[PDB]
Amino acid sequence: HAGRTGYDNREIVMKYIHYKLSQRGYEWDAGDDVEENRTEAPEGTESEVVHLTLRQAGDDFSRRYRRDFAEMSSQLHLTPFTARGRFATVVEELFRDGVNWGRIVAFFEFGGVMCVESVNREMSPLVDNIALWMTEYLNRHLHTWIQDNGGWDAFVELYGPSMR
Ligand SMILES: O=C(NS(=O)(=O)c1ccc(NCCSc2ccccc2)c([N+](=O)[O-])c1)c1ccc(-c2ccc3sc(CCc4ccccc4)nc3c2)cc1
Repeated sequence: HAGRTGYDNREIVMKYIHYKLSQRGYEWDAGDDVEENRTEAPEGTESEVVHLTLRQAGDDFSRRYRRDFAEMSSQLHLTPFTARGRFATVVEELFRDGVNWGRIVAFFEFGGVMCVESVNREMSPLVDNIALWMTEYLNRHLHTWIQDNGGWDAFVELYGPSMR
């Protein structure tokens, strides 16, 4: 009794972040389990529509705010110990009062911003860790907000591309 797409907070973040790194050409060792996993074929026209919307959603945002999160990035600093604690401290501010499709878009960007921050130095593997925490906060907050507010289909339906 919950759609038939199987959207996974982990997968969505893994794809979005995976694309961000692709732009640079970094073969992010995401699917460490590279043993040919079919299960039910890669075909996912269902979650495919939102994959583009959500993927493009962040891009359009980053282009609008090119002097907000970029600066705060310097505050994050560079370290594996504080990195994990800094993430939660940042997202916490993303939604002080309440959550909304409008604010969540910034959520994805954050991960990508902090993710690349590690790659810039020499902590590519860390990119995987970030995604782990991202899904936690997204599933522990957003998920509940989206699930109660229609769901994923809402975002894509509300913010749908031209025609299709
Ligand atoms: O305007 C906003 N939302 S909206 O009006 O409801 C909207 C407007 C357009 C679209 N879509 C249009 C097509 S693409 C697009 C998507 C989103 C926004 C703009 C365009 C969408 N949406 O798709 O959900 C939502 C909006 C504006 C500003 C912020 C915002 C501002 C300062 C900060 S600081 C921070 C720390 C986390 C943090 C750290 C690092 C980086 C980011 C955030 N996060 C912030 C987030 C957050 C949301």
